[PDB]
Amino acid sequence: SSHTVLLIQTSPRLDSRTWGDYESVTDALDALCKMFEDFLVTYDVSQVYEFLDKLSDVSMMIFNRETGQYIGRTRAWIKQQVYEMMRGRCQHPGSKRITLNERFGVLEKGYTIQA
Amino acid sequence: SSHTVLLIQTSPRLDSRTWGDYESVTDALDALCKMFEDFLSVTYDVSQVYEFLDKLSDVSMMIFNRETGQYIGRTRAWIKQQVYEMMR
Repeated sequence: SSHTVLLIQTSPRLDSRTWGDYESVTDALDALCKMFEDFLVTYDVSQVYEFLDKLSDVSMMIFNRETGQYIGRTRAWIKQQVYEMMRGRCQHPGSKRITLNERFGVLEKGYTIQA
Repeated sequence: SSHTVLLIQTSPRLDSRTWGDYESVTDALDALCKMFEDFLSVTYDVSQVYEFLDKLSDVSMMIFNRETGQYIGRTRAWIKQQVYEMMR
């Protein structure tokens, strides 16, 4: 499981920027699927891609244990992961927290925090 | 220059989590003092910026590293050290 930071901007207003973090990539992707359902029963593939395209911004920082650093991933990659997670539920045509500050500080000392 | 993400949480509410990104660490630190100056609206000493950063529920930077093509997480303590050097 790779600690993941999710960067989102819902509207073109800069103050709609928010972030969350997750113990795994799968959890961060799941959170996006839940955001998509909240913005709506049944949905087709195009709705998921266009929900993700309509976000003014969406990207992830994914922890890489071998370097102790974070790989950046942007919308094109996220859309393919989210589609794969959502593919079985889409219609188609035819038919108590850790702060980032503390976590980065433990990391600077040579340690990872592991769920 | 290193692309920089500034991540903040201003209150204990998870909905106070916000971010900005910048083409340089300089731009990100500049952006952070401007946040503090607006709360201040006067001069201030380093202690005052330090206290401002302490009262944030979370503050960090993620800074692009060209050797790895990956981002390094920087702590609030790291940020205060750079603020200090911006003021010596």
